[PDB]
Amino acid sequence: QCVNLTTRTQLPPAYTNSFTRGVYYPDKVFRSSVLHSTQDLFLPFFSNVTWFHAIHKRFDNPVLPFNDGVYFASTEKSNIIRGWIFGTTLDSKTQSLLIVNNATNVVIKVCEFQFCNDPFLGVYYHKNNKSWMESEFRVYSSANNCTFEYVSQPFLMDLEGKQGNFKNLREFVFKNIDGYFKIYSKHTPINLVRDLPQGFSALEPLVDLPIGINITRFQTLLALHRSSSGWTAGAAAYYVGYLQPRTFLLKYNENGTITDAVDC
Amino acid sequence: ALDPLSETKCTLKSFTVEKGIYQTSNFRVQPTESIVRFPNITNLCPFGEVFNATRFASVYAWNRKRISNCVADYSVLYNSASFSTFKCYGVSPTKLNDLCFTNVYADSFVIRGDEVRQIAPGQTGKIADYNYKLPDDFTGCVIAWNSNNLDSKVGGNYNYLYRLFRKSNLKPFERDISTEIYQAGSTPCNGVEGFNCYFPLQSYGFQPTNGVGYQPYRVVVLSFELLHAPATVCGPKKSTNLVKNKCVNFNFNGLTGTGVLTESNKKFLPFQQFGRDIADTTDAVRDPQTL
Amino acid sequence: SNNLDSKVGGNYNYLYRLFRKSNLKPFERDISTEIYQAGSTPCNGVEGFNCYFPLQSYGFQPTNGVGYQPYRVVVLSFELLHAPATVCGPKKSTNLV
Repeated sequence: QCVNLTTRTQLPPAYTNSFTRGVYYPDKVFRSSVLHSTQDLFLPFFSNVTWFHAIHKRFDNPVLPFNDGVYFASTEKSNIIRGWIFGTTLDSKTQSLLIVNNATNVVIKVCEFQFCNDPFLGVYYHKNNKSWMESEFRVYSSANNCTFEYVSQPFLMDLEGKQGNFKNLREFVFKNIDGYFKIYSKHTPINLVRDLPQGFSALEPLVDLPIGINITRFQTLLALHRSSSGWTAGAAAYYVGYLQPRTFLLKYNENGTITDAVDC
Repeated sequence: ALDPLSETKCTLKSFTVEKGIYQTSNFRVQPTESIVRFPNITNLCPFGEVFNATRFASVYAWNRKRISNCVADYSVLYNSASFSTFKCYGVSPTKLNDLCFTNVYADSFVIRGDEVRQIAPGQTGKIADYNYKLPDDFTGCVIAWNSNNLDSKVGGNYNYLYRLFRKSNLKPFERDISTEIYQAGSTPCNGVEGFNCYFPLQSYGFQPTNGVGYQPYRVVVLSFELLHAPATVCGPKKSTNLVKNKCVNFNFNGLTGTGVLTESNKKFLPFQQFGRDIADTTDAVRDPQTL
Repeated sequence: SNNLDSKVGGNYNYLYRLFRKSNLKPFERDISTEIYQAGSTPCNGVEGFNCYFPLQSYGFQPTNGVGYQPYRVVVLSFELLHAPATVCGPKKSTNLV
């Protein structure tokens, strides 16, 4: 929990060019065979997004400003992305939100969590009979006044490591609309070497959290591996892009799926 | 209103009508029935765990159960006829089901007969000011049953203790188990009772032979709260059959209106309950139970 | 009218309705003392659970503040310029040209 890793270091936030990622459904309304205009917190196309990744000496999990709502996109082989923390201080001084994906249940909690110096989730015993399951839990040290708690249904997520190029794409949209959060998400396979996958997509709802807390910062939760200082990460990459209240022209097909978007 | 000819006279405000075709009125079909189709209303919280428990906590340390994110059915609490006397303020147990609030607490305790009248909003007394106060915006009910044959004992049942004195008054549904000695005079009490020094914590002397005013009544208050969060505790609602191809009234989970519903080729995504046309006008629906 | 209408401890000559089954109509006079039904239980014309007595009386005391003292109210209703007038102030008529 409070024990820091051995190798991690904070490098400058190098940026890269995101072409067409950052579009989603503005609401839960069906519309087909129409070009609908909508103003909402969207990421502009050809905008700059930050270049983070996780390896055996960077291990990006800093606390960065939030201030509007941020777009997330992760390209993975070892499936390192687990969860995310929000809060005004990300500490027990106030109520902080948490989401986690321990490969069994998507748990959400809002208590007065104690800030860990370097939280992460653990994976152990690779030498023989790996089985790729989460073992240890170092996200928070304490909790109080846990008013809300949501838990998804049981499942089994593929944590098996993979070789070659990136193969899994997970993308989220997190924002703050007068305290209400609209967690949207998507998961799709890919084949990608560097920068960003060349493609198009649109993200759908996963959870709705009417919490009522003002947010200013957020933190990444990454998993680590080892055959709390001697832990090493796998192969994965994720980016950070701040949203803006811009207007897009969402091209809806006959089935209601977004096929194109134009940045005004 | 005699014939269509006079209606033409009244549309023009003239005692004669000339040759031609004139527009006189506008036909419209009216609704006939009312349909209700909400999601499932299962997962009731067993409130009987708090009312029909074998033993309750003391009054100063009254037990609290949290009720949130479930359907609350109060009709069983009234129609079962398993209890002696009830009392409400503003809304009846059957009518409470129509309200959706954030949280509900079953504030359970046991007091004497003459003290059940003190359980009311904005009320003062030995139970209201010192043990358990109801808010001014109280819109629930209080439920009681005579437990003289169970919560009594020969010679006084001192299992249920209570607060009698306090230097100030409590807030609504406030829980305070402190044993600070009540001091009426200026001399320090020095941790013991005496002249102008009486402990606030005392015991109930229930007995089968006591008068009705001092019999044990198992009282529990259904405290309600309206916090910043949306509502989470709603009552049960019975759905009806779905009507197709008829001008009637409609009421789904979050969509109300009048019209006619017919089968089509639209396919909503797993998260979408209704649809809109190109002009941002609602033109489609989804049954919350069927597909 | 605190100096005239007040009694030692209250005056039942002035009464008021606390509960009503429906919304009163303007300029309606309903003196029915029937029991108000607040719940789903039939009251059967008697008090009980969610069956309260609608009529209540004023409390006149020498210590009541201006918010509770009785004020003698009168309300004048009419129609303005719809028929030949019958209640006209001291407006002397003049000659016709």
